[PDB]
Amino acid sequence: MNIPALVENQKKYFGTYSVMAMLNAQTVLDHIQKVADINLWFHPVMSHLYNAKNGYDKQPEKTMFIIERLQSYFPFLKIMAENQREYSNRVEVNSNDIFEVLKRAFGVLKMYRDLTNAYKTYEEKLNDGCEFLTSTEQPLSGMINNYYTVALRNMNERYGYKTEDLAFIQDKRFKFVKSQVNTGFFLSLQDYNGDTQKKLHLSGVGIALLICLFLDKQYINIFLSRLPIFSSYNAQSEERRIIIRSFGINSIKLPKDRIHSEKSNKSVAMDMLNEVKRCPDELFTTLSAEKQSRFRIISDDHNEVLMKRSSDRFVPLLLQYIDYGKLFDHIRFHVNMGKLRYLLVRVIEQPLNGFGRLEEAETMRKQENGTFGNSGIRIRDANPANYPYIVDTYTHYILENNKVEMFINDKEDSAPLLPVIEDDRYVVKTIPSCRMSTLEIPAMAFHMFLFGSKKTEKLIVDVHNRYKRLFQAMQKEEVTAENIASFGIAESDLPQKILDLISGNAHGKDVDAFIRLTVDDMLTDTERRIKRFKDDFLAKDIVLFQPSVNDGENKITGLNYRIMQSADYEAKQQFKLMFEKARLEPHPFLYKVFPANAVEFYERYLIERKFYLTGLSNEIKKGNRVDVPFIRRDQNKWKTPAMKTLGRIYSEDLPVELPRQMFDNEIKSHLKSLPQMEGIDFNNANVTYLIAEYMKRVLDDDFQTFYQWNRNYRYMDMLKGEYDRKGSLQHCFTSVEEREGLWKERASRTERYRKQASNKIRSNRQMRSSEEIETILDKRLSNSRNEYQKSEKVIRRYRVQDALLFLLAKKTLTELADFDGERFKLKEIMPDAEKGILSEIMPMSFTFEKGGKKYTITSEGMKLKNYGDFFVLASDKRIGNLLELVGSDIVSKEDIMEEFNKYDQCRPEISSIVFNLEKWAFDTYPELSARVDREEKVDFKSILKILLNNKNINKEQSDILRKIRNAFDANNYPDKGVVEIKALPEIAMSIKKAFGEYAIMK
RNA sequence: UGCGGCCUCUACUCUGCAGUUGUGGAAGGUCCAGUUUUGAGGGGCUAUUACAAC
RNA sequence: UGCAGAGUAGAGGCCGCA
Ligand SMILES: [Mg+2]
Repeated sequence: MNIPALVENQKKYFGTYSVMAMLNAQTVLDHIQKVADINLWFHPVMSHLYNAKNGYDKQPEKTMFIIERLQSYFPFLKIMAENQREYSNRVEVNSNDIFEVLKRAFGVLKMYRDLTNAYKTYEEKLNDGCEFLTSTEQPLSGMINNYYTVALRNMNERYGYKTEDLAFIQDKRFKFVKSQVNTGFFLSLQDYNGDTQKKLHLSGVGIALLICLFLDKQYINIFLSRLPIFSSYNAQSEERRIIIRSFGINSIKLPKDRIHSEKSNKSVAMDMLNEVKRCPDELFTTLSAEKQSRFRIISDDHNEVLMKRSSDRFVPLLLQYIDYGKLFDHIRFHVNMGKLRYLLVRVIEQPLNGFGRLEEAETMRKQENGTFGNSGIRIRDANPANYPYIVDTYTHYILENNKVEMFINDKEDSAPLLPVIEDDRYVVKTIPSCRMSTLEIPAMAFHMFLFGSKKTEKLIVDVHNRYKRLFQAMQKEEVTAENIASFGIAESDLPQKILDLISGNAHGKDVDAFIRLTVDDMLTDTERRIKRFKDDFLAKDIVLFQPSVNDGENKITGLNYRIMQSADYEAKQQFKLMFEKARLEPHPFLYKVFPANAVEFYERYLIERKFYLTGLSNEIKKGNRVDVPFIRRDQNKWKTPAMKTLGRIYSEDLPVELPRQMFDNEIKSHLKSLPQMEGIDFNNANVTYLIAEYMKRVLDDDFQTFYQWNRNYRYMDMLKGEYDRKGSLQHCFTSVEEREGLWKERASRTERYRKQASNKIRSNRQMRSSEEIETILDKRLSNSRNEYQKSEKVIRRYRVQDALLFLLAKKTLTELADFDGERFKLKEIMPDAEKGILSEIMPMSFTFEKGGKKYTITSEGMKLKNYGDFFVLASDKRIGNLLELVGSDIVSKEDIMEEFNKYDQCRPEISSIVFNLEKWAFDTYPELSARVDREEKVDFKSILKILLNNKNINKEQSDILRKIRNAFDANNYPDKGVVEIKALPEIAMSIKKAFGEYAIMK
């Protein structure tokens, strides 16, 4: 078999990127080894899989972890492993599949790495009909070809390509006989490669595709651009972009190294502006492919970026804005600062929660001595000596369940509140002063913008102090219908139990009703499950029915729960014994069950459950009170609330739940005073409405234009009632005005929809009752309607959130850079903005910490839209070693980007210099030709040795050549002192020049 | 070779759920509707945030 | 990470028709 001509003609590029490919693979395998505490197919992680399929599994938990992460870091492995299963019958992918795919991929990658990085070696593996070809290479070519079929299908989903745009590939890959691979196709992944046996091998394009599975997207683009693989399509063609996208769609995801940026007022401003240019995710799903495409932008460094919001970062951004701005004197937000682990066999975790400004808390979290706060306990990064320790995590705000928790300090400039640790075991936390809904944060921001943060803060603190005064009075039993108004809290902001208590209507929930209802519901479900079966459930239910004693200390604990859920005469005994050991105050029915298999056990469990619940129902029907179940009459839920007891729980035990519409009255009073707001009826004006009116009437602004684009919703499809030829519902894209009108007419339109839809269901014989169909449609319309309504409500919220970020960011930058804003407007903001604030040029400075060092990257002038460049540079593996060479931790952004592009151009030229050196050595010394012919491994290292001994090179020169060559293979810079260098951006160029000169002979 | 129906398998996207006990439904989630394109309001349901103890 | 539903795309088997 001959090496493909593409490979032979582009050897320097295949050489470079094959090396990069194999290093990237090792990196992933190494990472998995570390995290899971245990010739790349002999790697510990790969050995594990090899043995996992064959022998009895000693840790299935580890096997399954390895298989899950391998598929995370190598996304193509999902497709190839699924094809390997089918190839082989079991339903699911097994360690053998994963092992076989990767053994072959690695084997062929290694082969081509060796051929392309060596002037001459005699490769036995290329001999026609050999073991390597028959067992590894030829199977892989077929696998790769089948992989690509699916990759092209994924292109439709990922980038919204249509059949017409992919047909230039999809229609021409295979040729029909009676089916066959069209080896004449320009992008054919298989060829005969002059094999006399006439078996399909990987083609050159095939080898390029294999390599690109193991590259980053940036390097896929650099690599493929140097190959003539695009027939006649030109640099700017859509076809070229399709080809390149197809070669990256499922490529390696590398584990990313830790970065910690220093934040500032300016940085937070810029984080907010770069957030508002992105599409909200709830909006993006509703948009046509055309308009979704408008968020796919090309960066400065010619990289495609999807400008879409991962998540709603409005609230954290606002908290950073307040902290770094030092805008609240007394309020501090709830931060987590890691976890305490102690050994006490299980390990127990406790979160290290506290309150302070994110910066100040972070300064306290990690001492110079590497201990936490004032604790003494080591921050790490079955041995009792290793415990206790604290998991290393950067201070972040706690934001769960749509809440923001706070602590109110009496005095200004208070220190961070970190938890005390006791007995190296207990983390003594603080109940937050109060808790606010994340939905309240827009109005707070608006209040802050209109009045100032200090006035905003005074209002939060005053509201908090009113609730406290109320709860104190409850504890003295001094709250009446007569005096409730004096506490200054509106009825709609008081708990219902207080309102019940003052009205003389205090009651618990009715236990008897609840038990009667629960028993009936559960009996019905039991029969549903019995029927479904004849036609973690069990672990949850077994514990549900386990009686509690001694504050619940008797019930099944975490580890034993996991074992129970996961869990021949002896085998039967063993299974029964488990429930004896778990002491199942007994489970009410389980003992009746006691068999041969899980399936028998589930059936018997359900029958016995049915008999138990029937008994209970029958006793309820006799009017009897029963008590056996998991409902517990002594819980306060079921008792009447008392003023004094509830007063104490509200004051001492819980945070104050702050009300919604805290800031409304003050916002409205302000706006009423402005003459621009003269028209507005403030009796029908919510804060979402008023934000929009403010920016249109006071600021001559409007929301981003992408909130006006047409949107798709299934429910609106159903209401529009338009069908294709075959009779499927059409996907409409409506305007808001259209949907307003459909919604008004939803009753009529739903009637029509159901009539037609029912008729279409009846066509199928499998489904044949009438009421069966009515239920199917009921659920169809409810679910769809609910999805639509929620989506539209949330998008409206994103609009005003963006208004607020824009306003705050603009305020920061106006005062800071001394730039000329005032003219800038949210309506101008767009993902690729060519005008307005995002296009303004400003000096910038980005400071970050990586691998225990602290660096700064500057710009004397930079468009605000490009602020994301800094993270791309900081993330780069080379940044560390490069700045070691520069001899400064402070550097220009432009210089580093130029350096990195020049490095990228030098790397293949290094490969070429090596090649020509090896060639010289082979031409001079004929001993090596013999060593090749008798199949002996010659390396660069070997050639250097011959050059050294026969006095062509000296040790110094040998060491330099070796070290530079190694640095480039690593995709990194060499250590300081190896070679004399120039300044940025010519460091890589100067290293290349040295290598070139040290590779000339004596 | 084209078209229609039925069955099986695979992929992608979107929505819902996950130690024990206690406390808490002014908040959050969800459901209903002659409600909202103004996270506003009404009615039902529900321990989700947190903290203590194991 | 395990489980359920809906929409979309693709492949295989069977039948009828041109
Ligand atoms: Mg309200």
